[PDB]
Amino acid sequence: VKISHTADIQAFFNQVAGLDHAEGKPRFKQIILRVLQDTARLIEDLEITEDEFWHAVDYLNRLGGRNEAGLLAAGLGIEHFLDLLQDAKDAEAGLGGGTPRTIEGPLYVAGAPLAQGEVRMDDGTDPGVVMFLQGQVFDANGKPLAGATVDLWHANTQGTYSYFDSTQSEFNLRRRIITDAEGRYRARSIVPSGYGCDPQGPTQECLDLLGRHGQRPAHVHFFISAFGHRHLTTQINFAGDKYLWDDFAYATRDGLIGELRFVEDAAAARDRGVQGERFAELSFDFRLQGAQSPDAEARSHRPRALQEG
Amino acid sequence: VKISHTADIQAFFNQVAGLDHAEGKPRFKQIILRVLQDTARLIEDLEITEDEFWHAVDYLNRLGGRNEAGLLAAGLGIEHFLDLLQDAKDAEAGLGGGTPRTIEGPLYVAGAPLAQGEVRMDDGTDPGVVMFLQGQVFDANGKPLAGATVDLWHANTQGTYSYFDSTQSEFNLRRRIITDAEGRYRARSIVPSGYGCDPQGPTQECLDLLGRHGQRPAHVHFFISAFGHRHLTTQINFAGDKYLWDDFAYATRDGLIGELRFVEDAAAARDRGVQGERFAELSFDFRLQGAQSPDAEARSHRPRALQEG
Ligand SMILES: [Fe+3]
Ligand SMILES: [Fe+3]
Repeated sequence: VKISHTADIQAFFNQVAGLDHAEGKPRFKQIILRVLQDTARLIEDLEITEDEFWHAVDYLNRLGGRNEAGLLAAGLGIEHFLDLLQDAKDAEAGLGGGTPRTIEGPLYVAGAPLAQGEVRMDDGTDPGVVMFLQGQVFDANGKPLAGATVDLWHANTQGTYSYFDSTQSEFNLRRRIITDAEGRYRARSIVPSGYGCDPQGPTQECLDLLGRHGQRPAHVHFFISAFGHRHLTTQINFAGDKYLWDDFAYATRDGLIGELRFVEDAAAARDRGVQGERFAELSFDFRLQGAQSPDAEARSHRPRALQEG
Repeated sequence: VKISHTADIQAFFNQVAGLDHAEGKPRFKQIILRVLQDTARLIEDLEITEDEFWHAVDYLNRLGGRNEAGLLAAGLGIEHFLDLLQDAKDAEAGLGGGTPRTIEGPLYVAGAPLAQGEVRMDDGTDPGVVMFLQGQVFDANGKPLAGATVDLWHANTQGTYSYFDSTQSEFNLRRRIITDAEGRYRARSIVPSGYGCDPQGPTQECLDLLGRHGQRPAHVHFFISAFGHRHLTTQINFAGDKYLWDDFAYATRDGLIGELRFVEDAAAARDRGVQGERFAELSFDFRLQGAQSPDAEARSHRPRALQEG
């Protein structure tokens, strides 16, 4: 039984959307008219039962109250899909950039501590592997851009991010590094762990029904931007991780894999500001695009922890 | 730019849905494959911006955390739409019932105090108008059904429901009345007020953008069921309410309007177990349908406050 195609019902969705008056935005009205016609068709095409419909509405309350809506768009590949479409859109406008882009994720936090060229990122709490992170920011041509900001955040060895994990100290593993004259950034930190969604959370309960896992490879998030250049959201995925190419949020891309190198020496005392038995080294450069508007460097208006806007 | 129609993207949604393995439910897989193809098309057909997309994901967190998902399906006419489809479905199976059905609403609470034939519903707290509620439960033929349960709940004079409003006492304005030999129920209570959504809540902020109001007429909710009869969810809407036929959840239907009668007498001392100056009287009967399965009386599995199932 299909009633959604009758004028009787199109007239009803019409008034729900608000086309019954002159207040509100003629934009949502068009979007809600659409969201309603489509929602109705699924229900009629897949014959969703009342029980299915109401468990969805309720799941939706729980997804909301654990605050995992961004985590689910990510797990359903919706976030990756947007970058694909952003890419196809750039192909048309002929904006063949430098470093590829990849999903942002739901765990960013504004205003992290700021530093010139060098910074240590960890609070010296963990039994991790020190990781030395370094590279340059490049221009459209292949040149050093002094003064670009590389905004980075990553999980700790337990695989969690500060701020959401209260056990962690303020902005742990979170910093804004300013590139120096040679356009480089240096970061002393720790190898982050891959992580999974909360096993008893809304996102995973959905993935379970999909028969899917909710794991991600060890990675490091970046927000890179420079006066007169196009803002870039990307990640460095660590080489060798079991999930490198099986990420539940499908963010891993070619050219986005970091090659990690291990240096072993019980006594790394002299030679590099280290001390012993082992540490990681990783170098990765970002190449930006010429901006063609202030819009270019500006981050989405996506809401984020602490941007208080 | 449309990429959603390419095999490259259909293959991607395919693996997201979980068709990449043998675990999970082949049902969600089909539903999520669909929810993803459609979501993608809106984005491509209405050219939703990244900012729009991410404010929606965030709105979705707030809708979840105030727990108004049911209140929004109601405001967008989604709940009414289901009863319409349930109706069209009954027309085919030739189930031309008694009293029409109408949306349940998001504020039911299980296990309310139980009573034989008569009960008082209020805790004697308000400066309301006493309301006398009475009627019978009828069979498919027009006869009294002794022993049917009429499960009712309604707002108080401030226009709120107990349980969600902590200021109210336990199960205030909430009861399960058992019909007597003559198949009737009697209820001494108070005239409820119409109510609006929370003005600074997720639902209303949406309706605002639709230019719409979030008000409902004064009403009384009913769950009516009897051994061997089809369970009915309905409302009685009070006559004369400004919003009788302008309900933001579109529940008002013909044959669902209660005709309220006012009796005035400073001294209603003797004659009816009253006392003075004014009270309301309302009589309404429910006519049920022959059940043709236990499914018939069983309430949806819709999750509800306290059913602890
Ligand atoms: Fe992450
Ligand atoms: Fe109500």
